[PDB]
Amino acid sequence: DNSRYTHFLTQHYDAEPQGRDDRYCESIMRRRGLTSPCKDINTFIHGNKRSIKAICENKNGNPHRENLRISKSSFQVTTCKLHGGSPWPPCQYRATAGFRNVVVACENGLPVHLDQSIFR
Repeated sequence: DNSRYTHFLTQHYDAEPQGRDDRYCESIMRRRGLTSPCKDINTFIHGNKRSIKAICENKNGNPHRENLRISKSSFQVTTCKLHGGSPWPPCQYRATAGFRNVVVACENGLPVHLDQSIFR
C-alpha cells in the first residue's frame, strides 16, 4: 500500500547480515541499487520488522523534534560511508556496526524515512 515503506525496507533494512564489514557494505549498497550515483552515507537496521514498525506507535517510540519518531529499543545497525573522492562507481564503503535507538518518520503507522543525521 505504501511505496515509501517498501522503499524504506530496501534502503534501510537487512534482517540477517552476518559479517558487517566493508565488503558487506560495498555488496549490499550495490544489491540495493544505491550506487548510481554513490549514496554518501546509508544505514541498515537488522532484526525483525515488527520492532521497527512499532516505532511508529507508543509501543516502541516517542515523538521526536519536528515530526520524527525515536525508538525506545536499541537496534543492531550498520552504517555504510562512502570514501575515495569520486561520486561515481565503483563505490567504496567503510562499514561501522552499531547498537542504539534509531530515528525515523512514519506515515499511516509505517516508517517511510530514516534520519541519517544521528549516524554521521
